[PDB]
Amino acid sequence: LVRKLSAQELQDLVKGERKVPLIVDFYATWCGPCILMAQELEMLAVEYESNAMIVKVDTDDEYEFARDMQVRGLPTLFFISPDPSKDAIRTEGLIPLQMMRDIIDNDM
Amino acid sequence: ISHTYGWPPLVCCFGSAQHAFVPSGRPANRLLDYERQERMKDAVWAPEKYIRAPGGCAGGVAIALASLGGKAAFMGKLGDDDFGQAMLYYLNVCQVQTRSVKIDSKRVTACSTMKISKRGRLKSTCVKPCAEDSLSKSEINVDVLKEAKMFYFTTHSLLDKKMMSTTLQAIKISKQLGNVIFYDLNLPLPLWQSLEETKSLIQEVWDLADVIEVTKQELEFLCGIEPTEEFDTKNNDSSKFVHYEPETVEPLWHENLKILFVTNGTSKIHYYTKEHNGAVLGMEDVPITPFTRDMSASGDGIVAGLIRMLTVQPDLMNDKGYLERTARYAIECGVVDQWLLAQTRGYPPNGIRSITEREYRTSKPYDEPDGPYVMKPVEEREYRKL
Amino acid sequence: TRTLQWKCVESRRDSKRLYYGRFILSPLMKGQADTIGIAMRRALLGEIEGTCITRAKFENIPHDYSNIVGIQESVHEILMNLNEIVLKSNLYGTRNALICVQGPGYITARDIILPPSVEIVDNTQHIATLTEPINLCIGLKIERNRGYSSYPIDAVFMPVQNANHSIHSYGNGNEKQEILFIEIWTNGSLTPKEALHEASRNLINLFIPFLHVEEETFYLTLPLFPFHNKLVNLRQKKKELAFQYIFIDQLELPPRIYNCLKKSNIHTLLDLLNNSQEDLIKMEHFHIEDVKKLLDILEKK
Amino acid sequence: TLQWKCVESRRDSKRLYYGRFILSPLMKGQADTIGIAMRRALLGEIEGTCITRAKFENIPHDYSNIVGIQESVHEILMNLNEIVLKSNLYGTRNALICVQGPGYITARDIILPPSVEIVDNTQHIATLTEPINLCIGLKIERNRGYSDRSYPIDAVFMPVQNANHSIHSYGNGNEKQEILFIEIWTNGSLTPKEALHEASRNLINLFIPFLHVEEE
Repeated sequence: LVRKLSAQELQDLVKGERKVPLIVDFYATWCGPCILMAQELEMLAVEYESNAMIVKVDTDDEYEFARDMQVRGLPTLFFISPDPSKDAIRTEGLIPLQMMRDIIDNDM
Repeated sequence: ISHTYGWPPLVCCFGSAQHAFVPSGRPANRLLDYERQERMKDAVWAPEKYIRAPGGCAGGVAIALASLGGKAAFMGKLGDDDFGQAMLYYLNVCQVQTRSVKIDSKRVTACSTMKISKRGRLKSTCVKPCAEDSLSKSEINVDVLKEAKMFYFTTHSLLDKKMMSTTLQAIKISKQLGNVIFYDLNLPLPLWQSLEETKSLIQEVWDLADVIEVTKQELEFLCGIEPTEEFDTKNNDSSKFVHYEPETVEPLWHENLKILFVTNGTSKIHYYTKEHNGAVLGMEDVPITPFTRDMSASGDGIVAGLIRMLTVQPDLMNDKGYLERTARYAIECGVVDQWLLAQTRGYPPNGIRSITEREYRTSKPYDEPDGPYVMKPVEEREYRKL
Repeated sequence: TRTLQWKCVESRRDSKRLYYGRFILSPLMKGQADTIGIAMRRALLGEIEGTCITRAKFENIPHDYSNIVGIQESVHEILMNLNEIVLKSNLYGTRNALICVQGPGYITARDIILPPSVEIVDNTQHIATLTEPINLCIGLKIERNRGYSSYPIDAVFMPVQNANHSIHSYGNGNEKQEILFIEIWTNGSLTPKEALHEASRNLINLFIPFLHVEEETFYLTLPLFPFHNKLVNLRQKKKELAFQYIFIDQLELPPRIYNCLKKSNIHTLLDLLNNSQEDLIKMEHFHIEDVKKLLDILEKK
Repeated sequence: TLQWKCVESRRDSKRLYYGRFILSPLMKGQADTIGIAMRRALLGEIEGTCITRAKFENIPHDYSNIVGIQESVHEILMNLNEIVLKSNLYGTRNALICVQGPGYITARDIILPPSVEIVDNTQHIATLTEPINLCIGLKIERNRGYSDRSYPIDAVFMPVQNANHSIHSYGNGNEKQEILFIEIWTNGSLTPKEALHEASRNLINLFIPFLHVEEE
């Protein structure tokens, strides 16, 4: 299940360690495309039952954290690797499901 | 080759071609008939809080302008990946000129490599920008700028320092070739904090713009006006739609500014010239779904309508009657574009699930055998005495 | 504030099921009032939906032409009384309602047990008269539809009883402006003002389909995605993309050549190929000296 | 879902465009209402551009014929009445014809205001025999169809030459379905597909005002 988290919960989740890639979905209640993105992400979560973790952060609540993550608009996804050396990937806009599968496999 | 230039004049839209991307969203008031809303509440979807987005990206404005019979070319960079090629295909089918689109085999469309810091508070500090942030000055299509009579751009192209220098170069070249500069603010999400940062960032491009379009919320933010009207109240009080006097917008004026447009959605559009100022009432009771609630289709439609009128009669940029006509035309374009987007996207019930408005307004039978609306057996009846 | 204004100049309540409204719209340019008037009239009389009882089920009745002991009216007379009951609802779908009463007394419309989406317009509408303490249970079905159509009930859904409009000259021939009046009669299921707004919305939804993209424009909610999935399928089983999806914008043609091809509505690579070498010369500003350089680009491609 | 498509297109000449369009599926009675409204919008609600006044300079002596010009003054006015134009002009502008001498004066020789364009460059105006200078000032206007020694020109503003609609009805049992066809003829100043779009937008703009609310 896609879980809603605050900025402190995500900090505790990023600083820690995991064996699966982490997807952070910055969203707001007022954005229509963010609702469409929610439908794609729950399909993706079902495909990768335990192979990945999908979390969402409300940018209206956490505008300071959204800004410090260099979120320039909505929808915005962060693909964070469990390998510390690897760098994360920021995607902007409504991207197709296949791109998320490619990001998770090829570079996450 | 000016003998080969046709009509209407070409418009160059400069920036990024994103897919359903919203820069920001601010609380807003729209004109509405609240007697109807109460009567139709069970059948017409409305947001709990009305929040309006200024618009979309430069690509969407080009698509909207091409739909109005205009001539639009998009200047930007896309990757050679499948998503970048799909977006290029979408622009070509929408009859946007993409000869000014640079295809980058080395960069990736809509994906940026960030270096997230795990020492203190989380920071991002982008490392490798996406394809639509890497347009270089050598890649600017000067031929498009020679033909184009208007140059359109938005603040999103000023966020990346490498991309900001390309935007400044394109603007300066366009001014040399006698192009009208249309600056659509569409303030991105980070800039809404630290007004001082916003002023420093946009100051240079602001003075080079002949036409500027801002939302009412953006105008208040740049002028240091704290919102004092109510939001989400069931009335159409004139304090929600106030036409600011020219003295209030004078500090933003500069020598070469021709027109300032202030938008409040399709509800009201204000215009300011050196000599004239005024406002036109509109209509914002359009069908809206959860998939279209940010009203970004209207903003692109409004700006496309303004561009269409300003480019076909460029000598009437100070005629008060034409400005009123231009503002009303923009309102109509925004209403139609918002109305169409609701039909295309539909309602919530690439796994994406949508239903039509006919299905959204279909109630349940209420035929439950335990329920009070069907014929029970003679045992449990309770025949209501007359 | 607005130059063109509309307003209700008279709104009258003749009875619970007879509403009257008159509206004015001015000033209009010559010919616009005629266009609005006929389109509004046709929408009011033919495009506004209503809701009413579509059928009734009786418990112990052989046929709809018999009599019930204790009821002054006959079964056929009951159906006629049900047919005249005016209902209002904004939602679609077959709803069901119930009449479950014990006499003696007067059965009216207020005795109907309605689902939460449906409402009665006139309480006093008469259904039956009970002259004996009997039990009467009648099941009902309710639909919202356009036009007109257990025992079926011949439903006439249209709520607008009549409409009228007039056009009057505004005055001196500055632009030959005109004044439009619209009169609307409804059955109380919606007010004349609401009928005027619904007809306007229905008319817009009838004309706006022409403003969607033409059929078969995009390759077949989000029209961008299906073409992307085609590219993923093409990447596997390396096939390359057909020339119909390749546009001349992606060829390195000189700007003068590009403008000529676009001026002739040649957009894709396949459109360019089907044109011969004599046809391109027929286009203005495109000459024989331009054929070799265009062919060489296509030779190199 | 309700969709439209162009089933036939043709360009007989520079001033004769034909187009046929389909809209389906429609519910009973809808196609007639759409077809009636669209036809009225196509014939008088679409703005066209025409020459409305002509003024012969150089003081041509106010006669019915001019020395050096084969055609009379009235024939020149009739020829100017037939010239097809398109534009986006707001208000009224002036054009000009200034021809040195012998040869054919055509629409190609008209000097046009900014947004005004000529559809058929070969349209004839006057034949000049003698090498006289002819200077004619023109008045150009953009108007809807339903709306000093300068000769008026009674122009008929109709970029859409003709329009018709027909309805086909299909059924399979109780399920009915109707299909709307719309035929459009234009004079080349506008394509039939463009005329279809402008008629729809003009109709929508006519009914938006009923949905307007007022400030309180």
